Amino acid sequence: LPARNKILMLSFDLRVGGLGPKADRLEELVEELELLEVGSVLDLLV
Amino acid sequence: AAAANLNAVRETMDVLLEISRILNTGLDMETLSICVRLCEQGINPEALSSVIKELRKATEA
Amino acid sequence: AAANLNAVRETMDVLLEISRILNTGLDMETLSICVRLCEQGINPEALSSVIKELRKATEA
Amino acid sequence: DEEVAALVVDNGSGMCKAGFAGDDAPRAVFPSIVGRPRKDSYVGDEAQSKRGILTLKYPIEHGIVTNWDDMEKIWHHTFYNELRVAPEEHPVLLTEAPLNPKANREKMTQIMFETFNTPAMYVAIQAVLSLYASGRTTGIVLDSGDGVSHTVPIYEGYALPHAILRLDLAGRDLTDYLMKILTERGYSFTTTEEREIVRDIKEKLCYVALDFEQEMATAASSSSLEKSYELKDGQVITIGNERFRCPEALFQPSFLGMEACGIHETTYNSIMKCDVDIRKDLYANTVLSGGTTMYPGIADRMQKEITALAPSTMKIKIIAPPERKYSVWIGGSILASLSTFQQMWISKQEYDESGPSIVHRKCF
Amino acid sequence: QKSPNVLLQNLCCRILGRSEADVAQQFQYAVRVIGSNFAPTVERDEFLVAEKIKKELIRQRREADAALFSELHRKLHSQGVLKNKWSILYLLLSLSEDPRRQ
Repeated sequence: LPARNKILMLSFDLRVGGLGPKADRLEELVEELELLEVGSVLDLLV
Repeated sequence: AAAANLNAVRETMDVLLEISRILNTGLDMETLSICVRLCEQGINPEALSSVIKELRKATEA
Repeated sequence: AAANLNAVRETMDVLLEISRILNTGLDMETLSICVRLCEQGINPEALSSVIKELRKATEA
Repeated sequence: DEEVAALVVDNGSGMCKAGFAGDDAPRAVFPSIVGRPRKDSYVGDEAQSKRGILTLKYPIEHGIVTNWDDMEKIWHHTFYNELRVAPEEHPVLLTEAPLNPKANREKMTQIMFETFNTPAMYVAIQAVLSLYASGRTTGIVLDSGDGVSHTVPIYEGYALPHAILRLDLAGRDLTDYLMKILTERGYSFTTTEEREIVRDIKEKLCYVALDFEQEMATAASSSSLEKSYELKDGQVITIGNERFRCPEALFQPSFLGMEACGIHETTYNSIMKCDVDIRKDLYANTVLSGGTTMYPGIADRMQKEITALAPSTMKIKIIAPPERKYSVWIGGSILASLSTFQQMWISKQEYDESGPSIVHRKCF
Repeated sequence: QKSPNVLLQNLCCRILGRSEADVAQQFQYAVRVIGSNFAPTVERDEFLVAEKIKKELIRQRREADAALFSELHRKLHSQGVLKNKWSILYLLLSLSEDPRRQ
């Protein structure tokens, strides 16, 4: 899957947990950036 | 404008640090600096992930 | 396990029959995703709106 | 090293590089020549220093060995004099050029299992090892050493020899054409001392631009790149134009009398003999190698020409190692380092029971 | 694909007849709204939903189906849907349309 898809999927979880615009801020930060680095960050959840 | 490009790349790297803190992946600015400098045109990320995890599993000793 | 496969096919078929009685427009596979999602406590009012709004976006 | 110390040995055209695995670089670099009476026998520095009244022999000149006795003597003087080690107690992984002859490998294996009687060894391609050092198991590595050149494609690691591009151009013709142009302009670059001086000047002061027209007009209009050198000996000649034409001979071969394809064009033909599913991937993870990659800025021009050559779909993403000089050596340091890689090298027992030709099966 | 988010990608990609990664811009639409609400605030009772679809069905000149629906409503009750009966069926209603535009 491309990088943008695997960020939103992660973002949804936080919202179910209760983390909200801390998960939208993530949407805007990614959007502001618009490289494969995020894909590495994705693999490293923790 | 090389100094302006230096502040701009520092800004991109600061954006990636903030994301790395939100995901809570345990990476530091200098370690993020080495990892970004490596994958920029080098190794595929999905392998670097297990390499960092293995390096961190070894330092457990 | 064969009885499990017949149970699901029997009930998905019944659910498709109601879908045509209400004339909702969902085909079998979209109904398959929809029940699989709503099966985990999804607020079904929220999902209904999402499906309506994408069906209106795909109009172009 | 929980096990005993490992070894790596690359017998190159201009020098031999030996060392222990995992080290920063080849632990020792010596010359590839033996000295005999024309002291009776010596290796490396002593022979070249006493090359006034003695004979020198080249064990590896153009990637192809000249003598087997000189080969065993170079290996023994690397193991015994360069590092002061015992070969019977050390495993060593050796290199190979593009598509070497099977009988040469048979002789080398018999030598390594008989003259040294070590525990285990391995012998494989060189550019494949350098790619194994470039972390990208897939790509094209263009290696031109001192006596041979090749653009080696590697797809999934096992190189496609049908697309291996062989080029008979190296640093010998480089220094020779540089000396010829210097003497034609009027300088004294003919003699052996002048040969060493011209080679040193080509290594240090020579230049590499992106194109011939722009740098040529720039040097023709003024003398910016013209830098003055006054050595300890006192000799002082400065030419900006000659340092700019020395590297361009890779793109404009008829400057030095060459009828072969250009470097970028060599890689183009290599991709042309390559497959489709691997085409863009190879155009995406190609690396620079060969000591001749010591030219600053030349890698940028190579990448520009590579972006111009192929279609717009893929890109040029070339790995330009500033460790390219020891690029081959570093390669082995990675491979022999791995623990699972320990199964890859072949031992002395099978080589003794089934002959040395089993190295064709075991060392794929 | 069991996990909730994964499903929507597939749901989105077929509802929106396009490619896997291409639809993300609109795909982003759902992520926010579905996340907004997970734990329903309306209590559980199938009968109300059942009573609704008969009434809706009856004022549309289609009244046999007021019991055909009933016959189906027990058929599923015979098999196992794990107490999501109210949530599914309810969905199927709110996406309704009398065949005539009227």
